[PDB]
Amino acid sequence: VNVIRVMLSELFRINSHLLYISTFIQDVGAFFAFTDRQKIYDLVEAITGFRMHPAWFRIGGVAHDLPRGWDRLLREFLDWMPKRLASYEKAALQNTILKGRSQGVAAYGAKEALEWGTTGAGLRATGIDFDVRKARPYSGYENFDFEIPVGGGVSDCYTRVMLKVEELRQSLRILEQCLNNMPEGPFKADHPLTTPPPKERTLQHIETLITHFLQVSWGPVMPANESFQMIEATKGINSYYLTSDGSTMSYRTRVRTPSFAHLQQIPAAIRGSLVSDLIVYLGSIDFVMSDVDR
Amino acid sequence: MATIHVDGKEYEVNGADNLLEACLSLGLDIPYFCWHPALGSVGACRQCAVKQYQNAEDTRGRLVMSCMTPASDGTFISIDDEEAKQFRESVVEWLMTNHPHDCPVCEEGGNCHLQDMTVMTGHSFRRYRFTKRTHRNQDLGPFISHEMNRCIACYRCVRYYKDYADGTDLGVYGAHDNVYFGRPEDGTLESEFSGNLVEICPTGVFTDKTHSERYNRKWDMQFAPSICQQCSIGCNISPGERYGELRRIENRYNGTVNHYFLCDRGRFGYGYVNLKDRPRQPVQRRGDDFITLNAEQAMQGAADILRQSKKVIGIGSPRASVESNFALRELVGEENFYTGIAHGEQERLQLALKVLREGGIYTPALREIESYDAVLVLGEDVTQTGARVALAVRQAVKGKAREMAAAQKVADWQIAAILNIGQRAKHPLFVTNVDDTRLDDIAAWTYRAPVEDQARLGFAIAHALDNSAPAVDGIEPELQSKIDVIVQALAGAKKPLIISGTNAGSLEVIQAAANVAKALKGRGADVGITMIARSVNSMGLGIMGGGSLEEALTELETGRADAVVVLENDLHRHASAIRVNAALAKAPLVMVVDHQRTAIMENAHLVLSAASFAESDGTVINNEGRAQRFFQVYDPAYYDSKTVMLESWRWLHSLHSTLLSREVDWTQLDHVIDAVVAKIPELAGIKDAAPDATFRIRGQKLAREPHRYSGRTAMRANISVHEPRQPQDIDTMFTFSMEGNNQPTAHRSQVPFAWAPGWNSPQAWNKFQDEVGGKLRFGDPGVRLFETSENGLDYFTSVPARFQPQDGKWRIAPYYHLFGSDELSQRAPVFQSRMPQPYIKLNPADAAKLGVNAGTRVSFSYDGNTVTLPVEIAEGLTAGQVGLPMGMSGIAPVLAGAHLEDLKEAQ
Amino acid sequence: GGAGTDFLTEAHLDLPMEFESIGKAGSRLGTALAMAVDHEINMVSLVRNLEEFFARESCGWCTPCRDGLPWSVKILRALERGEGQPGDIETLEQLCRFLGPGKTFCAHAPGAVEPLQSAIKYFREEFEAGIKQPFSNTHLINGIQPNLLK
Amino acid sequence: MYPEEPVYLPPRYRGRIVLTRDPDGEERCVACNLCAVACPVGCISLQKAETKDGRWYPEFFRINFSRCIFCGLCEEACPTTAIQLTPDFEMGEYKRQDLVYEKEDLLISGPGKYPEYNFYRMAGMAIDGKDKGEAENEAKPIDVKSLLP
Ligand code: SF4
Ligand code: SF4
Ligand code: SF4
Ligand code: SF4
Ligand code: SF4
Ligand code: SF4
Ligand code: FES
Ligand SMILES: [Ca+2]
Ligand SMILES: [Cl-]
Repeated sequence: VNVIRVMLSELFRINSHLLYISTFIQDVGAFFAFTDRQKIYDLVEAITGFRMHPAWFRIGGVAHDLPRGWDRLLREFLDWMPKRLASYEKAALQNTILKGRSQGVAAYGAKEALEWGTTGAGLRATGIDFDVRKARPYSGYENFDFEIPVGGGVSDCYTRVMLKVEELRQSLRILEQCLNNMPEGPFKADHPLTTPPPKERTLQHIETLITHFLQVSWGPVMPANESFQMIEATKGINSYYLTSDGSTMSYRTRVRTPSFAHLQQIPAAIRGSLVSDLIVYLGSIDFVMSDVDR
Repeated sequence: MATIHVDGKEYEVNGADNLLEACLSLGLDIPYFCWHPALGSVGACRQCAVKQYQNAEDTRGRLVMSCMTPASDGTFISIDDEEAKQFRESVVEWLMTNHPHDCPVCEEGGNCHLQDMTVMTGHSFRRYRFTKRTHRNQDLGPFISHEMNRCIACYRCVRYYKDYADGTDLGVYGAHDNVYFGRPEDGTLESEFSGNLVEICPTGVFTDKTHSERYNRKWDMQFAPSICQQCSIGCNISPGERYGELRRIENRYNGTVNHYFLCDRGRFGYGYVNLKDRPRQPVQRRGDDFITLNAEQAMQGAADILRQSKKVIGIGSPRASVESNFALRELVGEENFYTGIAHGEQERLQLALKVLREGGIYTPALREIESYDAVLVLGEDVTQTGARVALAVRQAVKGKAREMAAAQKVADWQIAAILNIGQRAKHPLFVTNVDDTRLDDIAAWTYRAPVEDQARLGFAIAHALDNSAPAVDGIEPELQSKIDVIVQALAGAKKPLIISGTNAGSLEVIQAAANVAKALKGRGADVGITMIARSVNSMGLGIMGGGSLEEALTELETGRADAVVVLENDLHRHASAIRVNAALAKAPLVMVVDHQRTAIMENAHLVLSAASFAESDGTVINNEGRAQRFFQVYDPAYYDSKTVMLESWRWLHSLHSTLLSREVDWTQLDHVIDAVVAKIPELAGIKDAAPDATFRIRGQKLAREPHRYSGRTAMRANISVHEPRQPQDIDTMFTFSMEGNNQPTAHRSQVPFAWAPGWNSPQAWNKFQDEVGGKLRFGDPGVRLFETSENGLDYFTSVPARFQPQDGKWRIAPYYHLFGSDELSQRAPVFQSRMPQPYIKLNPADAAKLGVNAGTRVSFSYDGNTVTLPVEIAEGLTAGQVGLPMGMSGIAPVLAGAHLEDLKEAQ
Repeated sequence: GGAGTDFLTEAHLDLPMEFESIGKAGSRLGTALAMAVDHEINMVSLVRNLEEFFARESCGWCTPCRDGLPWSVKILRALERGEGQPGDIETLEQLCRFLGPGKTFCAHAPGAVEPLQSAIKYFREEFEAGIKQPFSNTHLINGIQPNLLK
Repeated sequence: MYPEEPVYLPPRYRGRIVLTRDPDGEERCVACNLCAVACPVGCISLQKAETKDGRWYPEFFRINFSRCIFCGLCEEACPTTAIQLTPDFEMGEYKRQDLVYEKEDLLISGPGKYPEYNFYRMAGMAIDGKDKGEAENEAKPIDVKSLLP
């Protein structure tokens, strides 16, 4: 489950970065995401049955097991991106228009990143090496060999985009280890509170049928406690502060999203610049208003 | 009382309790099945296992059963001990070995204690690979369904049906793992309290067939705290609705009234609410043309005729609420308001009230009845009129065993021991009726005699207990000997209980009971008096008062009254149909406000579509004088927008406003309640019966729907894909939604339904009570309107003369049926089979004299009408008396005490 | 001394027939009417017979004895038919501990597991020969990939 | 391209929801209301009904596809493999009221993605065809009046 949940996450991490890098380059400079993004969606669709909103992960595992043939699709994608990525960086590296319009725009250092809660490429561009996947390992990420792209002290529009390109290469590396080291065993935990329980047993065993009935009806009863898990998302550190009062529904679901903080730093980072600079900055910040407003 | 140590934490508990009861009452969760807060502890399923240590230094304790272990001081137990957890999971696994895979198709799914415990024990993996035992099911009648495959052998049904309800048709058969729980043969369960099995059984072996027809899961039910309307006991119920139809009636725990048990009439007699012939919109009769009007049009037009009416009289009903009856009284004037009851019935009801309100003797609550040590029932067939009181009398009779066991220092929860120590020993019980009663099995003596002779016995017992009491003449030496046994039993009792009522049809039987109770009070005894009425708000109408139906008819007959507004009353159950129909035909305007299609509606000029208890909110007063409020369960116009079924008080209040201001006023319930408390000081407690509509829990309204209610965006999609607006409630503190509060710790007393995380079964009431089996944590709902008076009434000196058979005349003796005597319950379709076939009962000798045998149809004339009925032979019935099923359509309850004339073989 | 007593070996034949001596040996004196088992008798089939009796003589009051003993009989019958699956002996041992004194309502089951626990203690090899098949309580539902527990 | 060139949808594609039938041709639905409660939008409404034999079935089954998010929580919740999301994406309509499908627009004539599963062969509740003791891993009823000890 750890490796499956990492694999799906890195597929979507690439998908989001591709779109972000493509859009920035299209507007600021002069990298077709559609084609590469479709290949990812095809694997995700084969595994989840859906594209943008998989809703596959479950409390204790993933809704189903990997579909037979997933390895073939993944290998094909891991043999197509290598070259496509080479084209993505070359552009940014040699697009003088991009470099000229992006370098030294909306620049901020470590102090500004820390005071405004900036996380992700922005924080790393300031030179602070803080990636939750390495700082606070989760989902068995500690079992993967990858490097965190870090900047040199200045978080400008160009440095932010360049780190996102270097992240794609590291994500492809994790996806290769997932493909060659996919463990054999359960896709759902063997815990009384795994929801829903393995369907094959639910369809043939009364004890598992009873557990399923209640978990899909009144809901899974979570004992009273407070939990918190922060993860390195596609746009920065995203966390879920959950509070249970011992019921089948949350008493409080706090979702800390990186985009909300990145939009509050804009006034301090763009003051004194021109509107043209603001539009480039807005692009360099990988952000979606759904993450900001929730 | 005692200090226990559970999992290290220290707790103060009652040493007289068992660890299960104690820990459950502390909020600690221990799985269980065989134990029930009312059936005691037996130690069968072995599920409540807890590790017990001898001291604080013991590290190797023993697995004991919390239900069979005293909560003694210095007790060290652990529920989270690994061995205890493993054993508790193993017990569930053993029960799952032979358990059917029928969750999706069983009616306990989502309300099953077994499902709740499987999950609580954390057993989700099956290791058993062998075959599962199967059992063939049986027919148990029209109310309960059988599915023995889903059994776990906890023995709860047999312990409740036979050791608590004293039934004789349920039993345990077979041995080892082939134990079977059911009837000795296929047939209808005969216990009037058989329905409680559906909530007692922790699985789905016993289910409710009345619901199975239109079954829905508990999470999809809209529930509201309501009071049962089938008799005068006033049991708290939780009616549930889905798709605009009352689906099921469940028990609402009232630690002061019905606690955990209802009776079959209230649990399965609600189908009348789902009848499709019920009025739904206001309709006006123009000659032979019927016009459906709207609320506004109906009010304006009616007020126009009423404004030009010489005298508008109003007839109320014991079925209607206090607010509804009061609204009619204000609309027509107290001088023109008449209780739709016969003169005699009103006299008896008022006499019963005077005894309870001015007799100086305490009237016990339903649960308090189980604590008296001697009971005398004078003329009241409780089992068929106030069934829940009969169940309470049964528990009271079982007190001797409990007293005997306490002398041997046996714990109160050890039922098995108490029963063995007791044997056939019981507290004295004496019942009087015109014939056999269902309480004859536990009664020391049953006096079968005419109502007059039954009363003479009461006056006699009173004279023997106090010579100052009026003496009776003509008591034969044989009876005197029997009277002495009753006198010594009541005299020897420390807490005697006298029970009478208005169902006997005699004022003397109520006066006799008052004399006996006064006699025992004079001898310094904790005497109790209980009076059984006939309907949900009989006592409420009695307190309000008014003219009789006969007087109301006379007004219409002299022509002095031109308009009659009848409220929820058929009038044919209280007066002759010929007289009522003729009187209603001489009235220029006849308006009927009822929620059921009655006969008088046929010739009514206007019929207002009133709401039933399910679609209305109001206050009813029980036999003990407790004012209890019922709340609307669902909005009748949610699915069908055309429906205009409004509460009777709202209809009448708006009409009164349109009559005085030509403007409609649909007021809130609280305003009407405030009017009643101001105008009638006697009905003042009704204000404290329940909080107002402004009551909130931390800002939240109380909720009616469970938090997992489904279909919100699809239930009405057929009518319109556009979801309707949540029906709004301005009358109560309940929301017609899930956006409210139903916490087990909410500082309230009105609980719509019982649900707690991990407890989806009726066992969830345990989390809403101060102590399991006790009272609601923040008090039980309901207020007694009157307290025991400082002074009592003088002895009644009117002893009747002995009954004498008269050639030609045949005294009508009152036979009541739990299934058939009530008006609304008889309308329910599922009751048709349970209801008795029409009959007349005759003394064997009288039948021989009339040369008729069992089955012979006999013709007789009452109100100038020849009726034919099959003859049944009743040996207990005295000669000169005929038996008729009171309340059964045709036989009006008023016939009690009347006389038949030309009784002869038909054809 | 009885079908409900724990089996002892030839080494225990030199022990006096007293309540304390047999108890320390690991059994109970019982009725003092002993029974001798020869080498030509299979312990699994013998205990299966004992359990079939103890299981059907149950009155059905408490779950441990009513639903636990019948399980053991099925496992023992499978073992004697060579259809035993891994985990059978462990279930038998768990039953012996969870059907012991204090757990059941009376001592019918506590004494019913006495012969079973002893036979597994001194003659486990006989119970092991029974397990010859792989464990499986689930069939393969087409369309649903199974959770492969390792 | 579309619509001339059809689109390959994977077998697990979460699209138009259909009600399926058992290998015996009977509807696999038992009207337990698990899919409905498990539904996060509340776009499923059904009512239980029973055949004279005792077989549970949906008297009516309504799915508002105007609110449906095609998440598959309902298909994951069936204990009977009746409700299934099929690989179909073309459900555009002119009036929203026509996005409210009934059993006539949901019950197909086959088993769907699950080819051979009958809950009624696992249940212990007797129906026409399966009597007490005729289900899987189920022993035949033993009468309490049997003479065998
Ligand atoms: S009794 Fe409870 S556990 Fe058994 S099939 Fe019915 S709902 Fe499921
Ligand atoms: S029928 Fe119900 S109450 Fe009776 S033994 Fe079975 S599970 Fe217990
Ligand atoms: S005793 Fe009376 S109030 Fe109680 S449930 Fe029966 S009919 Fe209803
Ligand atoms: S151990 Fe005793 S009480 Fe329990 S089932 Fe066996 S014989 Fe009955
Ligand atoms: S579709 Fe499945 S989950 Fe929904 S009611 Fe039918 S059987 Fe139950
Ligand atoms: S796919 Fe999701 S939204 Fe649609 S009916 Fe099923 S559970 Fe509800
Ligand atoms: S609840 Fe205690 S033994 Fe069953
Ligand atoms: Ca209302
Ligand atoms: Cl007499």
